[PDB]
Amino acid sequence: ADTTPATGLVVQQWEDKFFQEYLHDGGFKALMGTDENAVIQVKEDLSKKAGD
Amino acid sequence: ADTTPATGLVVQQWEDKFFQEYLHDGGFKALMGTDENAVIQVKEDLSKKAGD
Repeated sequence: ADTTPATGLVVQQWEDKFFQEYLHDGGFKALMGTDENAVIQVKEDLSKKAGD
Repeated sequence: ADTTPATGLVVQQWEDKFFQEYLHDGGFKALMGTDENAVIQVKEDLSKKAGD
């Protein structure tokens, strides 16, 4: 006859890498700016001063 | 009154070249890759480890 490995001795391998879901970022980052006519206004004044 | 070669003395020639049947591969080889954005993902971990 022919020698075969036991059913419980069949090795399964696992990968250390993983996939990530695809997420749409909206594209708003292109509209952010500190200029007066920016579609989205960025006010970073509270990063140096105090207040909520 | 006309000289003709014998029936067994008529030479036939053979060619060592042969035609090959045309087959369409489907273009799947170009889409194969190992990067994240590859349409077909190639895994080669089992080539070095043990497992089915």
